[PDB]
Parts: sequence; C-alpha cells; structure tokens
Amino acid sequence: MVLSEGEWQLVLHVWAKVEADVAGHGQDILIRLFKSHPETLEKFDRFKHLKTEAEMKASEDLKKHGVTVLTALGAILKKKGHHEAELKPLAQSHATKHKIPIKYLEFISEAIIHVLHSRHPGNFGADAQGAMNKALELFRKDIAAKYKELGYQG
Ligand code: HEM
Repeated sequence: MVLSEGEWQLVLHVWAKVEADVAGHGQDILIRLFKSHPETLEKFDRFKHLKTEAEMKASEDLKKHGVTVLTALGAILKKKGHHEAELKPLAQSHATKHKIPIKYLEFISEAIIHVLHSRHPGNFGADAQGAMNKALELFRKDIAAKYKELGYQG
C-alpha cells in the first residue's frame, strides 16, 4: 500500500500539533490504551503495578516512555513510507524481546486516533483521520511482514 502526498500532509499537519506537547499526548494515548485493553499492561513489568488512572498520570516513568514511543513513531511517519531502517530494530525488539502481538499494535493505533480526535478536532476531520489510519495500517503491515522474517508474527 502507498499513501498519497496529500494524505501524508494531513498526517504530518496534525502530528505537528502533537509535537507541541509530546509528553502530554503520550500520557493520554498510553492511558487510553491501558484502560481500554488492560491486558496490554501485562507486557510492562515496570507498569504492571499501576492500579488506577491517577497512578498512571502521576507516573514519571510512564510519561517518559510515552515520549519515547511518540518520538519513535514520529520519526517513522516523517519518513513518509521510507521507514525500513527505522523498522528493523523496532520489530526485532518487539517480536523477540517484548513479544507484542499485532493485535496490540491495532489497539494503540486505536488509542492514537481517539486522542487526536479529542484534542485536535479542527485538524482531525474525516479526511485527516482516514489518512492517519492508512499511515498506521501501513506501519502495522510492514511490522507484521518483519515479524514473519524474524520468526514471530504475533
Ligand atoms: C505503535 C508504536 C509503538 C512504538 C513506535 C513503540 C516503540 C517503543 C520504543 C522506541 C521502545 C524503546 C526500546 C525498545 O525497542 O524496546 C519500546 C519499548 C517497549 N515497548 Fe513499544 N512501541 C509501540 C507499541 C508497543 C505495544 C503495543 C506494546 C505493548 C502492549 C509495546 C511494548 C513495549 C515494551 C514492553 C517495551 C519495553 C519497556 C521497558 O523499557 O521495560 N510497544 N517501544
């Protein structure tokens, strides 16, 4: 699959807004994911002990990792499809080390869309959301393909 330049622009336009507060956006997204799909929290030995949203919100480690996740994903989106090099180490660690099934990647993609929709309605209309979805789908497809090669495919 290939996104058009116009679709990439819609993605990068709203992502520019995200970069105005990466830490805050990362917190929102991770907490949305952990509440909507609590099982995902089990993958984090560091965050497993977090019982409530208030605890998640007060966690400095959770916030720091949100910045790390969004910065990594941001670097991928800005590649506009030419993200092979950025995908290699990401797929290896998530397949071999953490063992993250594709299903969970669909879950966070879901969390990303939800948060952008709430915080940036003016820059996330139906067209922008469609473009963001295509970008995240392309990401999941390439990650999945890489998973297979590494002998995983979750
Ligand atoms: C959608 C984008 C995602 C991106 C871009 C991403 C990115 C990252 C990055 C950059 C790290 C740092 C070093 C490493 O590779 O281990 C990391 C760590 C990790 N990721 Fe993700 N990740 C994503 C989704 C997920 C999902 C869905 C799960 C789990 C439900 C997950 C679980 C983990 C775990 C367990 C670690 C290590 C935590 C620790 O430091 O102990 N990742 N991720």
